[PDB]
Amino acid sequence: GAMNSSNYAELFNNDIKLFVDDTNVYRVTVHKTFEGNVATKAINGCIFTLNPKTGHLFLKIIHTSVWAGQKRLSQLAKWKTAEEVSALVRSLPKEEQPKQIIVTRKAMLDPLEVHMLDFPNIAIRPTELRLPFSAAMSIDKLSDVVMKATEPQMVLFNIYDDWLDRISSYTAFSRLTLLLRALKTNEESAKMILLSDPTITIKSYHLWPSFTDEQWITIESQMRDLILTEYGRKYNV
Amino acid sequence: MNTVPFTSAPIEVTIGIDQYSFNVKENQPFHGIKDIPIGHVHVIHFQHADNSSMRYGYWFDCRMGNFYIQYDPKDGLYKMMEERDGAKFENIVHNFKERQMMVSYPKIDEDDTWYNLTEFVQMDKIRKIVRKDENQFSYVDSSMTTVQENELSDPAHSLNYTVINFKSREAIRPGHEMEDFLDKSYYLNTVMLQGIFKNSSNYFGELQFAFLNAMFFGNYGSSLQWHAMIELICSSATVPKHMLDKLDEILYYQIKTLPEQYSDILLNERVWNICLYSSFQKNSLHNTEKIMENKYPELL
Ligand SMILES: CNC[C@H](O)CN1CCCC1=O
Repeated sequence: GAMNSSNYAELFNNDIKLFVDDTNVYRVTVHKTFEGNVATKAINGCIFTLNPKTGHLFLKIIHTSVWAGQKRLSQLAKWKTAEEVSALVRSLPKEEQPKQIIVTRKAMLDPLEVHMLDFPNIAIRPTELRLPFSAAMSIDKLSDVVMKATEPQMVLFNIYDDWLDRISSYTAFSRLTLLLRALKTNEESAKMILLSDPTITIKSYHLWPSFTDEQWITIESQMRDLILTEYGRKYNV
Repeated sequence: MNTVPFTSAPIEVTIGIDQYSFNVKENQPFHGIKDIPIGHVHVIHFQHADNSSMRYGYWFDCRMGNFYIQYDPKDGLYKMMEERDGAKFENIVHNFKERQMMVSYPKIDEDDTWYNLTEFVQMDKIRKIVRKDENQFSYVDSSMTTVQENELSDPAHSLNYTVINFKSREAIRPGHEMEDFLDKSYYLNTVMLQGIFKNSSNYFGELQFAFLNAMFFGNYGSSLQWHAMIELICSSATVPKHMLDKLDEILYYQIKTLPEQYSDILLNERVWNICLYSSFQKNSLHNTEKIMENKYPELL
């Protein structure tokens, strides 16, 4: 059934599973037309498919040409997401295929179930967690590859960089969700925290800065402050 | 007109015959039902006075044999049986009529209700759904499960209806996933109508039989089947016009006949609101929508 605070440690056991987040698949800007009506212009999107144990991210870039001539794009986006996830699974060797796929939005359940009918033993699950994966496009390197794409493309990343050399996947996921929650609540502040000190750089093959253990504790504490603050700035407390 | 005699009525029971019913007291001198219209299937059904649990009954067609009812004190129920000695049967019936020990099938001349509820229901199809090939009549009761319910336990006592499942490979063509899930026309017209049912008459007959088993026996799996068969049509964008017109009539008479007090358990809010107000056919069931809005506006 649904994934929640109670069964949270299941994410870090040895059953292969993937989170799928579709919130950045169909992206638009809204603008005025010369006649003063409103129109949308699509921009490139991405499916965010993440193994929370290993950090492997399958970033399927959605080029705006896929929407050309199509109607009801928000509905189509869910089915396109399920089509691409199903194609990813079929592309993986049997021993790499997931045993569960957890969708971050319940509207993905039926599209993914229908696309995965060939895989009756892969469980499709919702979650009660309010995960911040929409903020993935606030990670500069991910946003850059999505916006530069001229055609459909899949790009592989490790969203944990090398953290698993020193910390557990439970702890790595907690750091990831804290960073992303911060970036979602106040992107400018979060990004200032991460890059303030110019002596700490991002390796070419990494997404985040090369913090020491002690610096991650400081960083993590600065993100928590940010989140509580904005939670006041928002609710006045 | 045909007759179903009763050997006797040893236990107090409410007897149904089609949409009619009457009470018989313990050891009351009751010897059956006469004037049963030829040309239709019929159902004779029972609810004991002591155990309202298990409604049960028998689908039959008097053109197929001479049938009678006899209580079995070991199995504790009224059983339908066939009399092969046609002379013994005519003699029995004539004696019971002369002694006026039979109730008359109480059909009003104007009244087409039973025809309208059984228009497409055939005894040959009912016997394939309910298997006991040695009898020409078919037993059904409140507890019997469907093949589909069993997949999700005795197969001899099952209802063999066609299994309808919108999230199944049978329903969804590879590469048409979104198309086939949001518009079920493929599944209705090619899978269910042409390769399984064979024509819309077999389809409607199974849909009518499922409703009648839900209404008369409270058979839950039959109710599931009835709603699935409605929803498959309403969720198809491409339906033959004659089928939509006939469905509106079928459902109108079903809703008309439903006991006002059982609508809470026999009508699925989600299916009906979807079918009448969201589906491709939301504007195609005028008679059904009108009676539903005037009889059960709460459900909607
Ligand atoms: C006994 N199962 C039969 C299914 O429910 C519908 N079918 C199959 C062929 C003709 C017909 O009416």
